[PDB]
Formats: sequence, C-alpha cells, structure tokens
Amino acid sequence: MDYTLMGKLNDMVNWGRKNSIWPYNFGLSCCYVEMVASPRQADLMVVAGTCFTKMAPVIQRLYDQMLEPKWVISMGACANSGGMYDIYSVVQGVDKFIPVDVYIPGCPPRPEAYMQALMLLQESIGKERRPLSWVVGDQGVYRANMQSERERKRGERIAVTNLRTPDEI
Amino acid sequence: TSTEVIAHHWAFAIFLIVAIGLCCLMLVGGWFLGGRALSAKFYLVAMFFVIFDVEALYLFAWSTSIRESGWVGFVEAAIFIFVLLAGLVYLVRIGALDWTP
Amino acid sequence: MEFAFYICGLIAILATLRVITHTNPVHALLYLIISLLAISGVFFSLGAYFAGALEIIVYAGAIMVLFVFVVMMLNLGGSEIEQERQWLKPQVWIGPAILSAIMLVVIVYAILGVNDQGIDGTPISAKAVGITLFGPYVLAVELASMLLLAGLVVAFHVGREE
Amino acid sequence: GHPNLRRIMMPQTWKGHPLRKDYPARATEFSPFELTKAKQDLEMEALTFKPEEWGMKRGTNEDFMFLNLGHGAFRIVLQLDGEEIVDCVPDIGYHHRGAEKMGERQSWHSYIPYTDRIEYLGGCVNEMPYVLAVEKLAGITVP
Amino acid sequence: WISPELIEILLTILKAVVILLVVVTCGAFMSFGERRLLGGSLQLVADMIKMFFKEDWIPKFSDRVIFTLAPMIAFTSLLLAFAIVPVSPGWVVADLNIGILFFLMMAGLAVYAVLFAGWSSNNKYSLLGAMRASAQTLSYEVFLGLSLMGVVAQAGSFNMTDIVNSQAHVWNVIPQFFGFITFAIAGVAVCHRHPFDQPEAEQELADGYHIEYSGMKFGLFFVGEYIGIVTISALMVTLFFGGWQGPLLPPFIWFALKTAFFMMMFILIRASLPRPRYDQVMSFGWKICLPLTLINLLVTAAVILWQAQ
Ligand SMILES: CCCCCCCCCCCCCCCCCC(=O)OC[C@H](COP(=O)(O)OCCN)OC(=O)CCCCCCCCCCCCCCCCC
Ligand SMILES: CCCCCCCCCCCCCCCCCC(=O)OC[C@H](COP(=O)(O)OCCN)OC(=O)CCCCCCCCCCCCCCCCC
Ligand SMILES: CCCCCCCCCCCCCCCCCCCC
Ligand SMILES: CCCCCCCCCCCCCCCCCCCC
Ligand code: SF4
Repeated sequence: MDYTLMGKLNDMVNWGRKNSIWPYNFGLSCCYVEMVASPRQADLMVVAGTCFTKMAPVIQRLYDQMLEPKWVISMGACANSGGMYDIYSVVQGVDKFIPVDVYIPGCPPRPEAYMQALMLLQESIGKERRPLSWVVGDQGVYRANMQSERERKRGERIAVTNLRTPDEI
Repeated sequence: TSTEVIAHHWAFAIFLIVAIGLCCLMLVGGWFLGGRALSAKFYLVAMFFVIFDVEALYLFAWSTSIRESGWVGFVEAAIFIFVLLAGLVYLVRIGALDWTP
Repeated sequence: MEFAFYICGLIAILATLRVITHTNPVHALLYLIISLLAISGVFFSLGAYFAGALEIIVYAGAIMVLFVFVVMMLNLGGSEIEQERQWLKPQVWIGPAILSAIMLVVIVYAILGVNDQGIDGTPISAKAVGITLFGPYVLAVELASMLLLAGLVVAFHVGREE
Repeated sequence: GHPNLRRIMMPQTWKGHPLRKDYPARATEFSPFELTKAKQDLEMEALTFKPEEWGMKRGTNEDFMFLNLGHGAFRIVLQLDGEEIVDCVPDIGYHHRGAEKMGERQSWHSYIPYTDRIEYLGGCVNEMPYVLAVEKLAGITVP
Repeated sequence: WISPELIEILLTILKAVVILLVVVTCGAFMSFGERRLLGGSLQLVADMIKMFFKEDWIPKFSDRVIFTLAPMIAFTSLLLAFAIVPVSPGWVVADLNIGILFFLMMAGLAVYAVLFAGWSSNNKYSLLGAMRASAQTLSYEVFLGLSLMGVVAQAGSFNMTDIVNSQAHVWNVIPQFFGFITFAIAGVAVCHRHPFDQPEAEQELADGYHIEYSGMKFGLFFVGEYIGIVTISALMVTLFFGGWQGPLLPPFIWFALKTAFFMMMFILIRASLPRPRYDQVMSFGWKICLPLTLINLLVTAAVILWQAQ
C-alpha cells in the first residue's frame, strides 16, 4: 500500500502508541458537552466545537504545545468544515490551520461515533512508519493512504433495502 | 570481616548502583529514542522546620537509649520537650504559624 | 573502608571548589549538597554513623533546603553580579587565594609531625552518642535547645513580612 | 458618557460592524498571516497588559495583581488585593457565532436549527419563542 | 572459581536485585490499579513504549541539569529508602544500624524533587505552587521522624530487624496508635497523596509542578510516586504490624498481604476523603501532629522506664 511523506520493532512501537493514547479534549462548543491532562503530556487533540476567530489562536497555541507524535480528531460539522456557521466570526474548519487525522460528521456526533473515530485512529497509528531515533535513519513520518471508510462500507450500505417506518418509537 | 557483612555490603552497593543506573539508563533511553519536530511566611515555615528538625535530632539521639539513661534522662528530655512546646505555643499564639490572618 | 574515604574526600573537595567558583546560586547549592553527601560518606567510612545520618537528615536536608528556598524566593536572575563576575578576574582572587594557601600550608605543617596510630573505623553507634548526650552533656543539650529557641526568635523578628 | 465603550463580541482590532446591512454575513478567506498576528498578540498580552483598555483602575498601591482566568470557555480579568477581588471584567465573545446575522440570511423556516444551537442545553426551549414569534407574524393560532 | 563466599555474595546480590525489580513492578502495577479502579500488563508495556518514544522536550529558558535531576530524585529517594525494609528472614537488602534514620535521609532528599521541579519549570505560578507544596512537605516531615521515634523508643534501637523482633508478641500499632496515625498522615503527606494532592488548587496565581514535565520524565515522577507509597506502606508494616511475623502463613506471604492491604487502603482514602484547605493543612500539622508526637514520646518513655525492673 502507498505511503505519504529492523521492522518488527517498528510494529512494536506502533502497537505501544496505538494502545496508549491520552486525549486533550478541547471544549469550544456543544460537541464537548455531548461527548462528556496538560497538552504537554497528551498526544491526541480532540477539537469538538466551532473554531471561532477569537480562539483559533488558543487552539493553535495549545496544539503547538503538544509533542510529536501528535494526532488530531475533529468532531462535529463545525470543526470539520465550519458546519452551519458560514459566518464572519467562524473559521471554516479546523483543518484550515492544524492538520487533522480523523473527521467525524454529526452535529453533534454520538459518543459512540467518537469511539469509532478512536478505532479508526488506532488503525491509522498501527499502519504507519515513524523514525525510531533522531540520530539514526530517515527522520520522516510515513502516513499511510488508507482505504476510505465510505468506500469500504459501500457494499453493505448500498445493500440496505427496507427500514423501520417513522410512525413508531 | 565476616562473609555476611561483606555480602550485605556488596548487596547494598549493587542495590544502589543498579537503582541509580536503572533511573539514569531509562532517562537515557527516553532522551535518545523517539524522533523530533514572594511571601515571607514560606521562609518562616522553612526556618521553623529547620529549628524543630534540629530539636528533633536531639530527640532522635535520646529515643534509642531511653533504657540506659534512666529517669534522670527522662527529666532532662522532659525539660527539653517542654521548652520546645513552649516555643511552639509561642509561635502559634503570636501568629507566626497562622497561615491566613 | 579507606578507598571510600579517599574518594569521598576528593569528591567533597572538588565539589566545594566548584561551589566557591560558581555564579548560578542553584548550581552552587546543588554542588554544596553533593559535597555534604560526600562528607557524610566520609563520616560513614570513619564509623561515625550518627554524624553522617545527621549530615544528610539535617545539613543536606534542612539547612540547604532553606538556602534553596531563599534562593527561589529572592529570584536571583543576574542582578548586576552575574554580568560582572569579579571573582574570575585575577586581581580579586589571587590575593585571598595566596593568603588561604599560606594558612593551609601552615595548618598542614602543624598536622604533620603529630603521632598517629591511624583511625580504626570502629562504628560508634548512635546509642553511644545518645548515652553521652544525655549523660555527661546534659546542660549542652538543654542550652542547645535554648540556643535554637533564640535563633527561632531572632529569625522570626528579622524575617517576618508584616 | 459610557465609561468604556469597547468591543465585546469581536476582537478589538476588528474592521467594521457586522450587524450593519452592508456588512457581508458569510465567512471571508482564512489567512495564516492574521492568525499568526493574533497568536503573537495573545502571547504578549500578559507582558503588555494596560489596565485601562479594560475599564480597570489603580493598575500596579502596587500591591494589586492582574490575572486572567481560563459551561463554555471564556476569560475574566481579575484585579486582586492578595486573594481578595477588587475588580473584575469578564472577557466574552469567544463563542460568538453570528446567530442574529444568520437570522437575516436564512428563511423563516430554515432558521430553526440555529435557534436550537443558542443555549444548547435547551433544545426545544430555545425553539419555542422563535416559532411563537414567527406565528405571531404569520397570524397563526396553533391547536 | 568455585567457593561458597562467592556463592553467598552472589545469592545476596540476586536477593537485592529481585527485591528491586519486584518493587518497581509493584509500583507500576499500582499505577495501573489506581488508573483503573478510579492484557493489563500489555497496557502498561504500551504506556511505557509511548513514554519511551515520545520526544523528551526541555524548555529553552530552563536549566537542563535541575530539570533532568528532579524526577531522578522523585524516583530514587524513596526507591532507595526501601532498602532497609526486611521482607523475609535472610531477604533484607541492608542490615543498617541506622535504618529508619536512612529512611529519614531519603525523605529529606525527596523534598528536593519538588523544589527543583518548581524552580526549573520557568513559570511564576508553577514556582509558587511548588513552593507551597514544599512548605507542606516540610511541615509534615517536621514530625515524621518523631512519629517513628516512638517505635524506636519501644524497640530500643534504630535497626529494622530489631524492631521486627520486638514486634514478636504485640505489634506496635496497639501501644503506639498515635504514633501510627501521625506516621500515616506524614507518609501520605510526603509522597503528595490525597488529601494533600495539589495545594495550588486553592489559589489561581499558582500552578502544578508536574506541568511542563512531558513524556518520560513525567513517567519518572509517576512511577517514583507509586514506588514511594510502596515503601511507605512496607515501612508502616515493618514498624507497626509485625513485619513478616504471623501465626500460620509463610513470612513473605504475611508481609505481602499486609503491604497489599495498606496499598488498597491508600487507594481508598484517595477515592473517599475530600479536600481540606491549605491553611487548614498547615494549622492541623503544626498545631496537632507535632505536639502529639512529643506527648506520645514522653508517654512511651514513662511507660518504658516504669516497666524496667
Ligand atoms: C568510583 C570512582 C568515582 C565514580 C563517581 C562517584 C561515585 C560515588 C563514589 C563515592 C561512593 C562510593 C565509594 C565506594 C564504596 C564501596 C564500598 C566500600 O568501600 O565499603 C567499605 C566500607 C564498609 O563498611 P565497614 O564495615 O566500615 O568496612 C569494613 C570492611 N570489612 O564502607 C564504609 O565504611 C562506608 C562507605 C562510604 C559511605 C557510603 C557511600 C557514600 C556515598 C556518597 C556519595 C556522594 C555523591 C557522589 C556524586 C558523584 C557524581 C557527582
Ligand atoms: C547522579 C548520582 C548522584 C549520587 C548518587 C549516589 C552516589 C553513590 C552511589 C554508589 C554507592 C556505592 C556503595 C556504597 C557503600 C554501600 C555499603 C555501605 O554503606 O556500607 C557501609 C555501612 C555498613 O553498615 P553495616 O553493614 O550495618 O555495619 C557494618 C559495620 N561497619 O553502611 C552505611 O554506612 C550506610 C549509610 C550510607 C548509605 C549511602 C546511601 C547513598 C547516599 C546518596 C544518595 C543520593 C541520592 C540521589 C542524588 C541526590 C541529589 C544529588
Ligand atoms: C535513677 C533514678 C532517679 C530518680 C529521680 C530523678 C529526678 C531527680 C533528679 C533530677 C535531675 C534533673 C536535672 C536537669 C537539669 C536541667 C538543666 C536545664 C538548664 C536550662
Ligand atoms: C509489595 C511486596 C514487595 C516485596 C518486595 C520483596 C520481594 C521478595 C520476594 C522473596 C521471596 C522468597 C521469600 C523467602 C521464602 C518464603 C516464601 C516462599 C514462597 C514465595
Ligand atoms: S457541530 Fe453542531 S453540536 Fe457540534 S459544536 Fe457545532 S453546532 Fe454544536
């Protein structure tokens, strides 16, 4: 499989990083109170809310305080793209200024959607290659171009025929 | 110069050396591996700790030989402890040890 | 028991030599704690077990904590002396070092020529020191308490905030 | 006669008044340029804190200390005599979504989700006064 | 090269290193137990891998030596204070005649971890918070030693095995109940445990000294913290609850059972008893616990000299 810019220990390191993930939950807006550690110790940043223009610098600074390796999960349509607030005071997506590894649609997403995002991030971490040391070898991060989730789940989604009618609970 | 005392000395040396070496080597492994990208009441309480720790060391020396010193040593240490408690009560009452005035 | 004494004495000498010729107060106090640990190792090598125990419990564990505490409270960050560093220019330190070397050689000449059977290193335990302390040294203990009380009163009277 | 007429919703370095009819509602192009300026003034805010750009007074008496504190995220500037609060001003506008401007840019029907997202714990409680006022406009009596 | 003094010294070296590895692994296991109760070993290994391979970052405006030295102190102080504890007959690391005095040296050195971390963390709030924390730990180390001195008076010597042997008939929890509770309070205060977890929570001009510690130095702080309460629990056992002495079970089994019981009790009073104020902590310490230790030592001396025919 393709990647984007002696071997078993790399899988060991990936397994250690994958099973041990410490989040920093950014409050921001109502995606946070749906879904419910200093940034120095946390390695995953969960942006859950509208990226307002007055606190885009706060998000950028608290992202810059984290240490490599670092991953970003964007919950909610606001953090994905701006959502419904295509308005003057709202940044249209947190991926305008920080790199995002997993996106979850929803307004808000369910907590189980965040669990699914955690599983997706865990697979992404497990299938990537990072430098072991900063003195030996290539000092480049190899992200894997994984198969998209909407094309992976296309067969069972298209195969759906009948649903329950909305007149009952 | 028995074998038990030299065995315990070498065991204690190995314990200290392996412990400090484990901490240092694990810090070295952490640093080497992985890629890259005021108020005066504080002085008062530290001073009181120093003074009361020296009087504590006097009681440290007393406690290991209570049997051998007899009742006279008990009277001397009781005078010592009463002076210590008088100083402590003085500090408490005149507001030296009251953190929120 | 002799190799430990010589290596701890060498560590203590080098540590205080670094102490008196350093500019950062926290580094000076750290090397001073290192020398205090070395001198406690010297005490344990000589069998004075209680002396080394009180060296690390009190001298390197209470007094130097107070020195570090004051250093952090006053926050010395180069207050017109770290930028000057007079003790490195020779005109400030050669004279006092010459005087100290003369006093050292006089004291060392006094030390040598004195009869010496050697130090046995037999452990003088803390219970013997406690027996002597509350035996033939009663007034020393009581008025050491009185002295520490005096130090408490004077240090409170000077150093309180108000 | 206002004691301190400063911006409360927008940042102080904001051009224009967003609820005017000639101000465009939609989001302009993002810039890392302005983003790094706003980051660098947020880094140097404690160094260059001037306590009359906030309505404060007697700024450094000189026993008084100015801090900033971190149900939503907002800042409040605190003026302290030791541990006692002498004055405080809460810095709001970090959660400004331009909902009233969206009211001028959605149809009467399609503005309802925006009414939900004001006071997000409320849901239908926030839905209710909007549809009641629209039904007053529409001449509707509901069964 | 076969001789039984060499065999004996290698067996004692093996005993010491076995004790050390068991202590560090039990500390890591307690860290996971507190994280879970409030494969498991696989998750701890994965955590250790994450802390190994995350970049260890030192602030540019911070002293490297002090910042690197503070977690080493926080680990090695009580990790070396364990070395006097006898876990079984013939399974003691060092039979020092100073014993709990050596433990007191290690506690006095352990306060330097908090002081050094607060100074090297180049922040005014972190400095103030760590200075409050060091003030509290001094205010409880002022009576930790005397709370042990009651038991030293009863046993008559500083040696650990002598204290355990004097605990043959009656454990010193029953006569020295006040010494026991003061030692428990001071031990729970020295290692920065609940109630006295974060003294900087009472004031917003102060911040934690664990902040700016990231990755493996933070792991050093964490594992040293739990190792410190390992050895505090073990010392409490060997000073008040017979050590390894019991009626039926083997001595190591009894010592392990007592140590594990105090481990879960420390977890429990983390989980249960709430937060007092900082001035309440200072006042309680300096106005109750030290005079309690002094009066308990006087009563212990009077009882000992009364029961001396
Ligand atoms: C090696 C070269 C230098 C390397 C860098 C520095 C490392 C530390 C060096 C000093 C400490 C270790 C010295 C070697 C000790 C080895 C053990 C030994 O010699 O034991 C002898 C003796 C045993 O006791 P005893 O019963 O009196 O002996 C009778 C013999 N049947 O023992 C005694 O009587 C007491 C032994 C000394 C006291 C205990 C240890 C004190 C440690 C002080 C450390 C100070 C800080 C050092 C920092 C270094 C880095 C900056
Ligand atoms: C980065 C490194 C910084 C420095 C780290 C420490 C340096 C030294 C490490 C190597 C030590 C080598 C071994 C030392 C000797 C061990 C054995 C020993 O101490 O034996 C002497 C004595 C024996 O007593 P016993 O057997 O009961 O009686 C027999 C009758 N003589 O027993 C005694 O006298 C016991 C009392 C001495 C115990 C010394 C313990 C270590 C003290 C230093 C702690 C440092 C903590 C970390 C750094 C703090 C900040 C700088
Ligand atoms: C061996 C049995 C003795 C029983 C009687 C003990 C009490 C009588 C003698 C007491 C002597 C006390 C001396 C204390 C001196 C304190 C000096 C303080 C100076 C400030
Ligand atoms: C939390 C407990 C920490 C204990 C640290 C020391 C462990 C030492 C283990 C020694 C095992 C052998 C003890 C002597 C034999 C008696 C028991 C035999 C069955 C294990
Ligand atoms: S996506 Fe929806 S639920 Fe999430 S912060 Fe935006 S408005 Fe709130």
